[PDB]
Amino acid sequence: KVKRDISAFQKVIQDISLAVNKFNVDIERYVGGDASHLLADGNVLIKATLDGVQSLQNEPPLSSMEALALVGPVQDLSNQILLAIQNLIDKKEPLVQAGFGGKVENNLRQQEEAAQKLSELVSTKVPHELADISRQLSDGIAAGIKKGIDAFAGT
Amino acid sequence: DISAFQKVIQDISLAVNKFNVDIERYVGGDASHLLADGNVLIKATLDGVQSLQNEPPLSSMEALALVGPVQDLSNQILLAIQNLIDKKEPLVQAGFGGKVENNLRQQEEAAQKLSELVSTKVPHELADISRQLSDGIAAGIKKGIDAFAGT
Amino acid sequence: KVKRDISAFQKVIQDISLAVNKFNVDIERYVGGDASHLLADGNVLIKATLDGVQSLQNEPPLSSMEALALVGPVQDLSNQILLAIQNLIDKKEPLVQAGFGGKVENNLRQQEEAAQKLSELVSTKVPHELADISRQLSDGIAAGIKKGIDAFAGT
Amino acid sequence: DISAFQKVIQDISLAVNKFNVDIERYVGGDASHLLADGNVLIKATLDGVQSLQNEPPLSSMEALALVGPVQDLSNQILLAIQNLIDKKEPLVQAGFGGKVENNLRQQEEAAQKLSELVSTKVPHELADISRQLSDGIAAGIKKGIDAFAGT
Ligand SMILES: CCCCC/C=C\C/C=C\C/C=C\C/C=C\CCCC(=O)O
Ligand SMILES: CCCCC/C=C\C/C=C\C/C=C\C/C=C\CCCC(=O)O
Ligand SMILES: CCCCC/C=C\C/C=C\C/C=C\C/C=C\CCCC(=O)O
Ligand SMILES: CCCCC/C=C\C/C=C\C/C=C\C/C=C\CCCC(=O)O
Ligand SMILES: CCCCC/C=C\C/C=C\C/C=C\C/C=C\CCCC(=O)O
Ligand SMILES: CCCCC/C=C\C/C=C\C/C=C\C/C=C\CCCC(=O)O
Ligand SMILES: CCCCC/C=C\C/C=C\C/C=C\C/C=C\CCCC(=O)O
Ligand SMILES: CCCCC/C=C\C/C=C\C/C=C\C/C=C\CCCC(=O)O
Repeated sequence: KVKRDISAFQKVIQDISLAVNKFNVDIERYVGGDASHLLADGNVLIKATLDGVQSLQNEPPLSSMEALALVGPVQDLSNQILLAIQNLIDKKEPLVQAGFGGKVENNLRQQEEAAQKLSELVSTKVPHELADISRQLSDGIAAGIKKGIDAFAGT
Repeated sequence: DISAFQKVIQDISLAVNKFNVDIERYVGGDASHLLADGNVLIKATLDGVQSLQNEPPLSSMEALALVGPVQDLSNQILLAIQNLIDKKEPLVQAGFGGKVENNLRQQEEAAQKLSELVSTKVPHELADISRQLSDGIAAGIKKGIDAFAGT
Repeated sequence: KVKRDISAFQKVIQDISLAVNKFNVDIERYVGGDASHLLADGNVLIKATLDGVQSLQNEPPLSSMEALALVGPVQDLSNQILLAIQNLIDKKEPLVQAGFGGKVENNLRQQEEAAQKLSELVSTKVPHELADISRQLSDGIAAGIKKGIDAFAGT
Repeated sequence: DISAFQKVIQDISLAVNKFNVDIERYVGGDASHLLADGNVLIKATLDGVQSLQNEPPLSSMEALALVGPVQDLSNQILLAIQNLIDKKEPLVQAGFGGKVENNLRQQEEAAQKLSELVSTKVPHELADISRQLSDGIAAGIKKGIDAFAGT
């Protein structure tokens, strides 16, 4: 316990990664029909994201060293989120034909709202020396979610 | 066809009643299962928002057919909130007071989204009673938030 | 605009200082009788304190340089709060005789609660290199408020 | 002697009514005076908690004497909350949405302290109605919080 125990931050990353990866597996396996289980995966992901905001609210700021140590796990999580979004977009045809396009749209709008809250929280923990890269990562994920929102809009 | 509304009500009822089963028999110790039950309930609530968002408003006949199930669900939610408050002592002793507070804040936000959406779907003849039931739930959640605050 | 604009933090300090100083002047001028105006001064101080929590919630962390620059204004504010508390305690006799001892006690308990919330907020903004001195300043103010609570307890 | 209760009611009524005067005639522009009005109202509310904390419970006859003034005050608070919501557009255009949201969160916390205290003072014969009025105010504050969230 000499150093910081930044395990709170690592746990949030892992919890979100677990939710993303379950969604991703299910979206890749999906080849048509009822998509309720995908919406439910999305809602476990929203819960993980909002759990993060609450878990980390009262944490002290990250040092440069502490934040640097999280750059790897955060870039990995970005990569995973962006891939999951692409795999979702890839399944637009079966999803829309099954009558789930709107519902997916609506889930994505809730993902966007939750991601924005978590990004905002993160910006209150990162030291200035990592503020630009952290914002870049957050913007990438926001742009990915918007791509998904745009793909399912009007369906 | 109003099966979308009946499915939401049933899914939330499943989750509320499972929570009531577990909280009534909880006397102390680890409460992770109770938080999980609350998570399922938030997910059901959000699934409801996503499901009903683009449904057109209910006719007086369609809404009337939902009155029984809705009123029962209201009563079950009010019971869940009171049961939770009743178990504050063991939950706080177990170190779960802050977790319960945080989960209730998420319940409050999800419920508010669903309530606002419901108010757009109900016909005027049932608007005042629907609002009364929604307000009771919202106020009850807040009373739970008050009970666990600072723990 | 090149540097941080830490004016949000300075405004909170000034707003609290304004409320403290009005209370202090009124407590020193008080020599008996109705003390409702003192309770009202205390409640302007509670508002300033809670306004601070809300104003600063979404700020990014302070750098070492930024936090260092606030050490002076924060020590001055501590000095002012501790003095006000002493001047309040000094007036215990007329306050108690006027029937205001409980009410002062209750006001102080609300000051304590609000100061705890603000201290907690401050701990989420200070970088580690100033975390011990910031905690020491916060503890000093808490100990002062407790001295006042103890003086008016049971009255 | 229940003058302490009458003074609290009058002080909160002064503040609520001043706010109603100002919000009803507000059509846009700087809203700093409206926030000041809200600040006075929070101070009055907290002054009430501090004042009544140690007063013993009300007899049925003492509480009955407060029913008129309390019910009027309830109605004025519900009006203030609706009036505020009605002026969301000019308040948000003026750049005051977040300030209003933050002030309402403080109103909510102050009101919850005072409501909890009141519930300890009211005799049983008026407990259910007192709680109903308190819940309506709490839920109304929350509806204002919802209206200004994210602005
Ligand atoms: C089936 C319905 C759709 C399922 C959802 C589809 C894909 C996953 C979507 C979005 C990713 C959501 C949340 C990512 C969470 C946190 C990163 C942002 C926080 C930050 O930047 O700090
Ligand atoms: C590269 C910055 C270094 C660490 C960032 C700090 C904290 C993040 C740790 C936990 C928060 C949980 C998930 C992060 C969500 C999305 C990626 C972060 C995007 C951002 O950066 O907003
Ligand atoms: C560990 C915490 C778990 C506590 C869970 C117990 C109760 C949760 C309380 C309320 C949420 C229940 C249902 C939400 C669904 C409908 C109400 C909103 C719709 C409306 O009103 O129109
Ligand atoms: C008793 C009058 C209300 C009947 C209106 C009929 C149907 C409402 C439609 C859907 C309800 C769906 C989810 C919310 C379920 C229960 C919470 C109380 C509902 C409310 O009331 O918000
Ligand atoms: C001494 C380190 C620098 C601290 C600066 C950070 C935040 C202070 C600025 C604004 C907050 C407003 C008032 C602070 C109140 C009491 C002194 C700070 C106590 C602490 O230290 O908790
Ligand atoms: C009738 C009673 C009048 C009040 C008595 C006098 C003073 C109240 C004392 C303290 C409350 C004032 C300020 C708290 C502000 C900053 C400290 C934040 C805690 C921290 O950052 O560490
Ligand atoms: C009709 C309710 C019976 C009146 C109870 C008698 C006295 C109330 C006690 C204290 C009054 C002081 C402050 C609160 C004032 C108004 C809000 C509604 C309160 C309520 O409704 O409690
Ligand atoms: C700019 C924001 C200003 C908004 C102000 C408008 C309305 C504020 C609403 C409610 C607070 C008013 C009074 C609190 C009094 C009584 C409730 C507690 C006692 C009880 O219930 O028993």
